[PDB]
Amino acid sequence: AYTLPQLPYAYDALEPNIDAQTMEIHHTKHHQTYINNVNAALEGTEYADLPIEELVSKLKSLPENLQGPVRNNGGGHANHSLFWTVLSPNGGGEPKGEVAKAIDKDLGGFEKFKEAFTKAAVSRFGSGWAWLSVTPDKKLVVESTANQDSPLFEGNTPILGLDVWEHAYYLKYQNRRPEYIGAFYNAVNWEEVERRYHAAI
Amino acid sequence: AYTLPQLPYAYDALEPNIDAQTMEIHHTKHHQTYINNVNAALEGTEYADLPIEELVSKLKSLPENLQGPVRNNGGGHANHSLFWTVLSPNGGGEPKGEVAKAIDKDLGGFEKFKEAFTKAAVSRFGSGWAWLSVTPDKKLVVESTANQDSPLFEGNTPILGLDVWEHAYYLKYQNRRPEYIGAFYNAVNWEEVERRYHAAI
Ligand SMILES: [Mn+2]
Ligand SMILES: [Mn+2]
Repeated sequence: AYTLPQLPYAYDALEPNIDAQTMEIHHTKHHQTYINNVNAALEGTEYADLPIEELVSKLKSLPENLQGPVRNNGGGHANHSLFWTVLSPNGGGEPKGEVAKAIDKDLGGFEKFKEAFTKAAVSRFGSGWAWLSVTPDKKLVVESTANQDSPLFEGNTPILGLDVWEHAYYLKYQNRRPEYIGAFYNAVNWEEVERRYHAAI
Repeated sequence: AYTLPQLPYAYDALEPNIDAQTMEIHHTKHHQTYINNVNAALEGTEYADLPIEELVSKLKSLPENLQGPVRNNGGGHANHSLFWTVLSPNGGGEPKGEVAKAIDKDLGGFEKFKEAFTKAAVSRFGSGWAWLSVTPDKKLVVESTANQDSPLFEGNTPILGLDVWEHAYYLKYQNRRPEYIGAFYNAVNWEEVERRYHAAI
């Protein structure tokens, strides 16, 4: 019974970092499709009324005939829902508050985090995501996942994510993913990232 | 070392099925990069003077440090080299010769083959390829692979392939991968596919 969340901003609010056409297609076409696909698979089951984050966390405990649809399409839903919120037309800059202090203590500083985040995003071959996550031991880790796999079913709570599927950047950047990653930094909503960190802890 | 093969046709020869801009970017940027990367990984090794298909076939026997680069970038080189040859500005229609008879005997007919090929191409979640391949027992199979994985290192010989990485279709088709798959049928060079079948025997 999931529905498409409204973006916190207009489709063209992230220019010149992300083009308006991509934001609209990514939202109304790609994200909608994940939501429709997981809704059809969950219909008539006892798992149809769970929050998306809880469902994806319990992936391995689901029946065999549901794991495929939930991993890919439920994964797509949770990941893109998070993605839209950690971007902002007034984003960029450096983190502050406790996420800054956690980045300093856990990852060795903002400059080291970006080095690791960029490497993870560049090194993901094929479709996937780069993540900053909170572990069960309440520490930050940088990681990447394939396709729509989410750190949620690995026990981690992602607080920042970058979509590196080619549909997220090909219209404006074509093959130049490093350039796209550089633009992502200019749009990161660190106030939202701080919010998610407080909740994960 | 490997070098970028010239296309058998102009960059706009496949219109209206594949756009000229994509053909140029796909060839001169994406394929070139695979070639550059696998050449760098092979430099100074005992594998630097092998045909790419032989190299990719022997993937599982390569040293650990070479398996990643050859799988992804050598796979990328082999897959795209095949791809360019099985497209044609005068393609489409139905297969003929020995591959046609094999499609009837092994796959149940051209209509059944397209049904299976389309399903494999549509259902490949993330980046990948849809394939018509010849098995070690010399029969036809429809299959799909992830990223640049090639049926070659699983013992199969691909004779026809469709790239369903989003970079292969997003500029013209955006999210409409089914539309792209339908157009691909119009551009297939079945004369080349027959040659590849005969060579696989
Ligand atoms: Mn996406
Ligand atoms: Mn390609």
